Amino acid sequence: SLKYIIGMDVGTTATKGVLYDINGKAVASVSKGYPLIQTKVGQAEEDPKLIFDAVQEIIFDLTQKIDGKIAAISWSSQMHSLIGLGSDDELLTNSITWADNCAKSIVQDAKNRGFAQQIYRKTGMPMHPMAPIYKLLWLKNKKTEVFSQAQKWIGIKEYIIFRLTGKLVTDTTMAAGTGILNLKTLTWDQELLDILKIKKEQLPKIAQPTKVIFPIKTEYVKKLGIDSDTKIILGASDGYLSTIGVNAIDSDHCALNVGTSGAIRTIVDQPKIDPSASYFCYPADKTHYLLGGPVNNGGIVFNWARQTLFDADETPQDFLDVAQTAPAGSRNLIFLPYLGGERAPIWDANARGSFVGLTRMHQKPEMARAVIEGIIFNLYDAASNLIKNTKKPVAINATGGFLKSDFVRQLCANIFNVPIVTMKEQQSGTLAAMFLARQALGLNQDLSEIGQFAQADKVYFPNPKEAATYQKLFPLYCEIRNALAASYGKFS
Amino acid sequence: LKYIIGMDVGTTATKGVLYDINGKAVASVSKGYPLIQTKVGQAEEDPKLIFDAVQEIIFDLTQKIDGKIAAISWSSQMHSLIGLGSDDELLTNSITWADNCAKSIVQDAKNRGFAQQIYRKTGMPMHPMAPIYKLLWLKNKKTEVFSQAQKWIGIKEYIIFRLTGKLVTDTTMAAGTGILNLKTLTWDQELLDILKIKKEQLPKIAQPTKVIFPIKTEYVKKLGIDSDTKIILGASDGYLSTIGVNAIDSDHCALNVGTSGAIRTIVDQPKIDPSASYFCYPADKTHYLLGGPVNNGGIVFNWARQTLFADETPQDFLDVAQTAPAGSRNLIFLPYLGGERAPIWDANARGSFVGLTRMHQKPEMARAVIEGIIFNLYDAASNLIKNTKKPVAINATGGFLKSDFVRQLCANIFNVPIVTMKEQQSGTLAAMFLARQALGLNQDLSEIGQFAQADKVYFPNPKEAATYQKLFPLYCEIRNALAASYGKFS
Ligand SMILES: Nc1ncnc2c1ncn2[C@@H]1O[C@H](COP(=O)(O)OP(=O)(O)OP(=O)(O)O)[C@@H](O)[C@H]1O
Ligand SMILES: Nc1ncnc2c1ncn2[C@@H]1O[C@H](COP(=O)(O)OP(=O)(O)O)[C@@H](O)[C@H]1O
Ligand SMILES: CC(=O)[C@@H](O)[C@H](O)COP(=O)(O)O
Ligand SMILES: CC(=O)[C@@H](O)[C@H](O)COP(=O)(O)O
Ligand SMILES: O=C(CO)[C@@H](O)[C@H](O)CO
Repeated sequence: SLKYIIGMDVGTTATKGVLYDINGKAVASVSKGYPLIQTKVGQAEEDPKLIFDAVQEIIFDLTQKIDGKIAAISWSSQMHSLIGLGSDDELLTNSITWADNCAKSIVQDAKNRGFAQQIYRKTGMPMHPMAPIYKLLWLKNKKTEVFSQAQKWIGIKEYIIFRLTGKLVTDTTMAAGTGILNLKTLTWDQELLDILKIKKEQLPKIAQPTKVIFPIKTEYVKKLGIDSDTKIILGASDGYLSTIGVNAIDSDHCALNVGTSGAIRTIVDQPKIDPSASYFCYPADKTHYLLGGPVNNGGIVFNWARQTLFDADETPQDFLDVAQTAPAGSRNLIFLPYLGGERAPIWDANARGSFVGLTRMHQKPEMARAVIEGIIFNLYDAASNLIKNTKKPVAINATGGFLKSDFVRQLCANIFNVPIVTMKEQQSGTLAAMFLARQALGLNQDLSEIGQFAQADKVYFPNPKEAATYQKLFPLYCEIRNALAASYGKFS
Repeated sequence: LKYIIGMDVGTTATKGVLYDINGKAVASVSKGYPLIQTKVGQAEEDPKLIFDAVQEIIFDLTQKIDGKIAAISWSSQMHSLIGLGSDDELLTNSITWADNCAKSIVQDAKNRGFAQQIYRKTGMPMHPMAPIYKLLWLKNKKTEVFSQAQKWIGIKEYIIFRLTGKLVTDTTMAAGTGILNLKTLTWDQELLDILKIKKEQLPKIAQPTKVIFPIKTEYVKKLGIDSDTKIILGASDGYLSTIGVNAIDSDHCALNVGTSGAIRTIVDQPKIDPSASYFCYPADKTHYLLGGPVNNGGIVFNWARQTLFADETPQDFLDVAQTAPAGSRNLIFLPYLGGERAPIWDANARGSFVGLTRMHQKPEMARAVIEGIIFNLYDAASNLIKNTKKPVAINATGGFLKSDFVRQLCANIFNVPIVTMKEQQSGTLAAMFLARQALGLNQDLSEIGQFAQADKVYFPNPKEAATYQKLFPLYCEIRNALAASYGKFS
């Protein structure tokens, strides 16, 4: 008779579930991982059966923790995944994740003929192999057999929900990650379907994130430890949910998350695409569009620098301590952070990192700090593509392990020159999934109400003096990036 | 029993070496003197201080033996500039090659096409180290002292003048003023007129082997020598370091890398570079020193040793770098930390690591520094020898070249044998040799080989040489990409 909501987050490498009480308070969480399938270089698949097994296990463990009813289970999910089902609804492929680069040549050719540009103009999908549309084109050319027998092309969230309810439905924000969803109609682009040789019937139907998918099959009602009145809430993408999950529900705010990798995002009231296709535009509904830049080179690069500049015994705190002994701007040392190639803002998979501007004045602290500043400059570079000459947002709602320290929080404030707002809850995705459930159940109505759950913790205002230093130094960062932009192909 | 003293009048210190009659060094002594840096770019020294050190050293060396000093010969720093007044007293300190006062004057001359003209005429690269540019600067902003200067000379000239009363320079030293005409081997009249300087205000020019006599009696006593002790005019450190490693003709190259570095070769006629990337300094009618002075040698190694790593010894650094593959997984290090002269001639240059990946760990970065220092020297050497036959070997010296590792690396990158020398002190050795020529004890320059012996030889490993041959174009691509970006870091 006490009611609860479970929010699920179906990520690459692991799913996390959070159990929330009817006041929105998290009362427990459980997560379980699965291996990535990387036989060959560029390969990045996972077994949908394993993921679904983790899902049942997580939900069961959560329900074991309480004596009450699960009113709803809502979903946040990785984007861009692709799975083929045959006519018997059986798996024809693994889940081909966003990180699989099998379509990389397909994209390059599309880019040369002006096709990738057209897909971007139609769907808001950047010219990158992560998209289902490019993977489908690759499959159709190089794996004719499976392409022939595929009757459904879906993502992992659709797969999971299908196993639970026998229904095949995707939400708008997830269709937004296929590269097939038309920005203006918010249904599949007919021209692109024709080129794909895919029929609308071979794709899930599109509904709103709050749609209740009912009923769950009795089998799984038992296995999951739930009621026959437990609802499935369709849910949404991790990108969208992570954004509203930090209360960045409109264009006055941006969401900056930086963990191993990073992302800058904002929600606008109409489709808006970039002439240089430097950021994605993923619809959420007719009056909300998610703009953003996924950025590879976040804390993963901080980690590389920590181990390389020092040694594998240097703590993150030790590194930060040393970096802080250099002046703001690192005496003009520039670090381009593109260690793993880069998506936003430069969209060059061959890019590599650089230190430029060294002199005998640059000692360890200058190099350490340049790394941190470069990481943030890169993010500000991506953010600046979004904003352009529009209203600067009045705050950046910030999360992620790279932004743990006050030093980095303040540095972001100083470089972005807007206040940085940290959040009480880092698990923004399950939180916002939980919120969609509350909407479906009639417990909340307007989106803005998520603010009561997604609460702000600390605010960091730009220090005017340092902000000026960084404002003068950013153009030099861009000069060095520009100078080297055409030089990366050489390294390989 | 007769001995010869070879003197090396360097920046910050002078070193004397006493050689016996068979060219064997039997003792040495050195004395330092402060650099005068009141402001940025300034690099002066007090010539009286230097001359004091010279006397002490010579006296100290004489106190080490029972015999005669047959001769005292000179190897000297280049590009120094001292002005004397009508009373012959110092109007200025020795303004060394490192002094930057004339940097603006050079930039302007370079824009007007005059700096190019100076290079065409004299073989002097477009750089403020040159007396000619320092004179132009003085003429326009130190007009007082410019007005009263009756003699413009260098430190070697000052010393010999104090000892002897005679103002004499040798060809190799004249070659470093930026006023000596390549074709005539005398002061360039057109340049003299622009400077508004009369041939009389400059030392006479003589052969490096010319005996200057007599020595003033006051110094014969002070120095501990004889009335027949000969002063040999001597020559520049650059020229003497080259013949002092037995690199006497175009079939050889001299590579020295200590704190800084230099690549040099001697050819039989004037040769200048369309891009002016190397100097051409006459020694005589049929011998011209081509070279690149390279700032970023062991000084950059030392920076990396401390910055990348603690208190790593040089050997630890070497050990770590050797755990990286040849080519450092294609990581490029442009080593221009202190700006650069040869080969890029950009005082605003800075260093870079370009091509970083998570594959690049401490070993790759350490190794890329060493490869980059060497690539930079190979870049400068390549300017020298283009459109010519490669030298048959590189004659190598310097603390940076101490380890077999770096020696072998030089072989692999240059793709020519590296011959290391028994004698690192090439300058005073060649200075001593000059004295032997003047004393009649040697005739042909080629006989310097009897004294400057090879110690070891390193032959290119064809496998690694191939690797580096493929990597050098990438090093140049990155250098080229960034060449125009340095002015922005001010
Ligand atoms: N004190 C610190 N300052 C800056 N960065 C740090 C610090 N400590 C750890 N990191 C970085 O934080 C990163 C991980 O961030 P995070 O904790 O948000 O995990 P994630 O894997 O990116 O996302 P999630 O665990 O929610 O799935 C690493 O890449 C690491 O180098
Ligand atoms: N084992 C080594 N390997 C490479 N470089 C070294 C090594 N040891 C010292 N160095 C470098 O040697 C240089 C000095 O060269 P050296 O010829 O001995 O002195 P100098 O140029 O002042 O006459 C320094 O700049 C230092 O970093
Ligand atoms: C080829 C390789 O190095 C990969 O790690 C790849 O480049 C991924 O980079 P992007 O996600 O930016 O295209
Ligand atoms: C020392 C510093 O100020 C640098 O600018 C350096 O002096 C460059 O001089 P070079 O012209 O010899 O490269
Ligand atoms: O484009 C995106 C979302 O911003 C991808 O990088 C994410 O990894 C999806 O899970």
